[PDB]
Amino acid sequence: QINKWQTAVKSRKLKTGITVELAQDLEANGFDAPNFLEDLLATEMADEINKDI
Amino acid sequence: LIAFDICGVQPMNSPTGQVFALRAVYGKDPVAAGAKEAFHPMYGPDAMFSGQ
Repeated sequence: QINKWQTAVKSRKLKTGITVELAQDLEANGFDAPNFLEDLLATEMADEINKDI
Repeated sequence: LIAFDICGVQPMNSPTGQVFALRAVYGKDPVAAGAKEAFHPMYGPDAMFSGQ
């Protein structure tokens, strides 16, 4: 006998929002500001994925 | 415009920068009330400090 196990894909969504002044201060202070933001969200999401799993 | 021909610029590469300055100071303690500046342009030298 062959049965099936199915489910829809569900979504997760995060946002940050960094002002231009903050991005400028991050660059001045040695941080890669555009990558910093992406790492923040990507890391936070990946962590939340691990929590979910 | 008058441009900036009448002032310094020293553009920043970081917000909120700072400027230091050096004063030559005499009287055995560079940081003390009454200590004097050795090369001050208005005030004369202590002409006998190293002498009599």
